[PDB]
Amino acid sequence: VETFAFQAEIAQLMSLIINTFYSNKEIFLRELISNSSDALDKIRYESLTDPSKLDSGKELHINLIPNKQDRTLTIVDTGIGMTKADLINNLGTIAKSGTKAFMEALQAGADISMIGQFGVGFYSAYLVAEKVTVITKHNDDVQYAWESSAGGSFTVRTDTGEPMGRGTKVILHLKEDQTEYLEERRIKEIVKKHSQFIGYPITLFVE
Ligand SMILES: CC1(C)CNc2cc(O)c(C(=O)N3Cc4ccccc4C3)cc21
Repeated sequence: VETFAFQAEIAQLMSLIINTFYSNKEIFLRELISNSSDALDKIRYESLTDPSKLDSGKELHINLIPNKQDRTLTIVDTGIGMTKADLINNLGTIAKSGTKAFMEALQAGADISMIGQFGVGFYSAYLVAEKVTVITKHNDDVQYAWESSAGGSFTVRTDTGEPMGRGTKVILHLKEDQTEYLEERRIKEIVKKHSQFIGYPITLFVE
């Protein structure tokens, strides 16, 4: 288990997201789906000239899995996935150019929905989740598990769970008062409202 500190302003942004009430929390789902769509675009374009890229699975899709028993909302895609370096670099350690400006915008009264435009939309997951687990599988690399309950740090380890083929799975352990995101019609309506033009199938697993 390797522990990493978040870059100074990303940690500050996570603290702001967790400790300030924002009304429009539902946008976390749009942000997560948009990352899945970009990872799906990446593998799709690479596969055009190299069919071996899809040896790990040909279907390009997004699955949404609410689980009321464990209080988790899981977002699974079959995108390009992340290597160990992609995970540590892109999920917290390296500075994002828009972090400082986004924190100043929020302080000046900007809506939380603006997050994606500043390139830090992943962190909107902390609007609804007390803990976030990201399992990822990239071609020619092993399966990794990234995890953080915020507080300034995250962990990376080799994943020993169920193999995923290729892609990324985001497991959101929802805050006690954020259980509306486990309801089938509430998930369906946030998808129609914010992610209707995403070019990939988005399937909801009704429990
Ligand atoms: C964790 C989070 C940022 C939120 N949710 C996801 C979902 C993901 O599939 C991925 C992912 O695997 N990648 C790799 C890649 C390559 C090019 C462009 C974008 C991305 C994001 C990442 C994320």
